Amino acid sequence: EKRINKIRKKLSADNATKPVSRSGPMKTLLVRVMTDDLKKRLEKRRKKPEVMPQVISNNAANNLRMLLDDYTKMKEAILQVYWQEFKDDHVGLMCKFAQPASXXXXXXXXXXXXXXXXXXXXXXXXXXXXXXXXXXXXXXXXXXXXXXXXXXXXXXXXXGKFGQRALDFYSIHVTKESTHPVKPLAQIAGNRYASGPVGKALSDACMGTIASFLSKYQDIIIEHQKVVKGNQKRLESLRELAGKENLEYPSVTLPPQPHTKEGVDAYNEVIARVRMWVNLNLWQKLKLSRDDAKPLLRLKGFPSFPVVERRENEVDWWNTINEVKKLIDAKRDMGRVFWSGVTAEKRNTILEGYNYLPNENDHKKRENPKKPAKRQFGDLLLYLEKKYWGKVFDEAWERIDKKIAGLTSHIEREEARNAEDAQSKAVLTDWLRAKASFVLERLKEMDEKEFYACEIQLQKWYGDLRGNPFAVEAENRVVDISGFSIGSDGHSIQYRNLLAWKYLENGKREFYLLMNYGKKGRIRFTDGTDIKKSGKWQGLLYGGGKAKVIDLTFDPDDEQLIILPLAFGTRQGREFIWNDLLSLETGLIKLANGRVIEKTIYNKKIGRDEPALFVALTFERREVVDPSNIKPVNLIGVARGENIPAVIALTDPEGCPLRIGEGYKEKQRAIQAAKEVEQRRAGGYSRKFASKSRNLADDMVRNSARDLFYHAVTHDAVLVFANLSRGFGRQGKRTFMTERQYTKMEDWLTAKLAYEGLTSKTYLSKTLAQYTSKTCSNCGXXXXXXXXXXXXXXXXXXXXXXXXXXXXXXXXXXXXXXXXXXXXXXXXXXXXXXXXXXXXXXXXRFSHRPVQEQFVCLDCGHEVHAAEQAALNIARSWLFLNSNSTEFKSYKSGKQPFVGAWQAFYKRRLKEVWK
DNA sequence: TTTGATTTTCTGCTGCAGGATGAAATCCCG
DNA sequence: CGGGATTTCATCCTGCAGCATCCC
RNA sequence: GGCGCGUUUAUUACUUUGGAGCCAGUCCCAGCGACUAUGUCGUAUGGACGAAGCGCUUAUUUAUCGGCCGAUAAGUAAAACGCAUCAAAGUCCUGCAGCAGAAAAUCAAA
Repeated sequence: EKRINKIRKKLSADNATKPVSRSGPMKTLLVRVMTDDLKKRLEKRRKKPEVMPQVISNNAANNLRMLLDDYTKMKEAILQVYWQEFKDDHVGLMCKFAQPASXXXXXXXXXXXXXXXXXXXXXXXXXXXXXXXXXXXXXXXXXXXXXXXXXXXXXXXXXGKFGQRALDFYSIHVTKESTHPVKPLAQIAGNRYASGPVGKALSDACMGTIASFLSKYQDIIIEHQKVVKGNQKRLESLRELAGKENLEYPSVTLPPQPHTKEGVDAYNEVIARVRMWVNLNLWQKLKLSRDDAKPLLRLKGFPSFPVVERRENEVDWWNTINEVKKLIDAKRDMGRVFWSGVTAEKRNTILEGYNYLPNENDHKKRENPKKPAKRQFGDLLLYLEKKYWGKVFDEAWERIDKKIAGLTSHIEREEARNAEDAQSKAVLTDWLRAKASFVLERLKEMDEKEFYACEIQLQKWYGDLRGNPFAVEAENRVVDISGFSIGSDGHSIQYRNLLAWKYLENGKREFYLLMNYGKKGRIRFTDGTDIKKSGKWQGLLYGGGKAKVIDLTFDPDDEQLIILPLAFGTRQGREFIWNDLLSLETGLIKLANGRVIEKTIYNKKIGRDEPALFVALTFERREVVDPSNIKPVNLIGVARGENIPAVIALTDPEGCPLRIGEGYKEKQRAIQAAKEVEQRRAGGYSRKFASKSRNLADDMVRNSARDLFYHAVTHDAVLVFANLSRGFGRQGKRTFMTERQYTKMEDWLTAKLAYEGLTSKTYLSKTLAQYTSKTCSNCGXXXXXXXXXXXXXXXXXXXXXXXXXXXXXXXXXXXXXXXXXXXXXXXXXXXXXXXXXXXXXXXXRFSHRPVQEQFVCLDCGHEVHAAEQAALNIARSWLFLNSNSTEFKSYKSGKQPFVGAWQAFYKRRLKEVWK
């Protein structure tokens, strides 16, 4: 009773079905074409299939490769010419891609004391359902709907929604008029593609991508206006130099609002320089806290133009290895007159301070631990100092150029046969940087001028040599199918695709995807009704509005007609190709859009080099259950977390009364431990588990979304989440992005409660998360006041004591927090409260949640898991928001704040109905 | 011993923003 | 004189929302 | 960690997550550690090598044995069958940015 396809047949077999209004919910397949090895994987099983299915017919793959290459070159040439358009008129391109308005009418005016920005912003009140007053400016009414007052009512210069088809792409480049000199069908593709589906699909993809860039760039210009004003306010550190009278000036003038992309890098170099000076002279040398000398903020988030402005720094490996070796052997003989030179102490000071001698690597972890291959050279230098400082440098050079020529004769014999050693590259680069930072120390003590150019050259070469043998080439190539629809003529396929299903021998189909992108016909059709056991070839082409099947006559030929067979499981077919409830060839599910994706899948025998051809048809629903369900006895309190996500508590609607996804953080920390082991040695990633973390995350998210939906439907529930303000995370030092999934569970539960009919108003509500998961279920803290005294506090009611066990190690330490209080209190108490912060010990012991699993109240004396008690309050906070009793009227009229109103609601209900 | 602040090279995962194109109207060519 | 390939065109949503929640 | 069977997820073979089965050794090159230090000995850290179900049939091959066969321990070669071995999930694309991981430099701090 646990499956997700039993709950949907419980939902859609209880209440009625309504057609959708304007659009529907969208799903999609992700199937794979039978390339070749999907036929090898069938003649290796025990039980062999009866009919060997089909493959790509060896000339469909050639045409598909030609189409994908020509499509990617066309899309790149269009984004090139619009990049050269965008680099001249930012506001010109922004005003070009604005939108049409719609088909409105005669609106008002507002030219009186209001224009636009950088041209006569009128006004109207269209949507009279609830919220009206959309601006809708003009000059083709560019819907300039914006402004949030704050400083001044500044409506946006271009629109609020950039659009896809605002440009009318197909009167420019593609058509045979329009002397704009870059026509991608007549120049690059070679005039052999139809100007029907290719031009419109290329319009779809290129205008979608440039509208994405512009609609991000507008918001980023506004946010940098705020951040540049805030950065100009934080040049009160120019006061802090005379506030301490010991620092002269940082001497850096901030450029204005940058607008381009290189202005951002210049302004960020200036903010980086002032931030480096602030950390060097005001957080360490004078020991100020961070909120006394606030740092300058960096301009983050500037979007670049999509495909034209990638990085492309690709270099070979062996040329940079020989370059590093040339730079090292150029400075050898001047590197002898320094190390056989200066003193007996300055050589020891350079060895000691610049991290050469082994500081503490002697802790045998049940052999000594490994060294970072700069201190191996320190051990060798110490031993060759002991047994043997003039002739030591020659004696410690020959045992490195035998460890470099020993490694470089191990790569070059194990790279140029078949394999990649993948660790003996990283140890060669580590040893070359150690020998580099050993030769160059004549420069970093004698004259520091040409050191930093040589140091930035060695840093660029080390970066190339460490990362570049692990970069991925071969980005994904894709070609759009923009719909299946019979045109205005009676029998002609617009957009030139189908979904074939050639009939097989017994009764079954084979589900091909015919593309016909050549500049001819070769696919035509009349109609069909019989199931004759051969190539009936039926088709599904949406004649007009209603769906239809046809019968289709064509010969598989070597001039067009890319015929891809599909290979999907029985589960994808049972869901949405031949489903019993929403049947195709009737109209309840319509197809909308297809692709052909050639992306990289990891093959088990070799590395990741295996491009396979996915298809990904996108399906829209058109039958949807109507809401006549209320779910009374409901109040399921989902209360999300990170150590154990989505802990559940169920309760009756008066208030009176599971650990879904139990072991998840341990698996993710083990996968990150495996990546951090294969990153310390062997500098890259070993790209097998470069897609393990997202796959495990999606498996847990969709399994727990199934479990929440099952517990919502069967126990007749209304899921009450907590308003975690989408995009919530720890965002600290050791948070990997996979463990940041409080938004994705709500997203998947909504996107499975949008499909199968409902909305986010009948099985998914949301309460406030303010002061939940902090109040005990028999008590009511917020303000830990140590105003009362250092022998005791008074807590809520009654009193308390002291005598503690305060644990705040950050090494291996603790206290007792009575002796600590006395030592930081002496015999004055109040003066110690004014000077020192003794509240840290109070909030280290007397705080709730001592270990980050449990929970102890301060007036109850209670102990519950703080997740099965974070859930019985989320369900009791939604029953406080929308239940107008007495104490929701208060905090709404403004008598009491939220904490006092909620505790006066709780301690009124916790004795009456245990709510 | 370990962490502040800049910087060089790679990677993955989430979080936004475009989307999920049919109907009609010309026009050329056998 | 129709068949079939090009070439234009154009759509729509309101909804209200308050200072912790995650974890260290 | 590696290698394979594969069942349930109410016409097919995809992408995955779980449970169960079988192997995890050799200093050949390297890494790393100790030193009796331009190398010797250890350590399986990476490459390269080999290890990777069982059982019932049938054609064989080695050896025992009952007077040209036939039963046996073991291997080869072939197809079907049973067991170990059982449950779940899928909404994509393009484009950026943001975080986080990783070393490696430079200036400093406790």
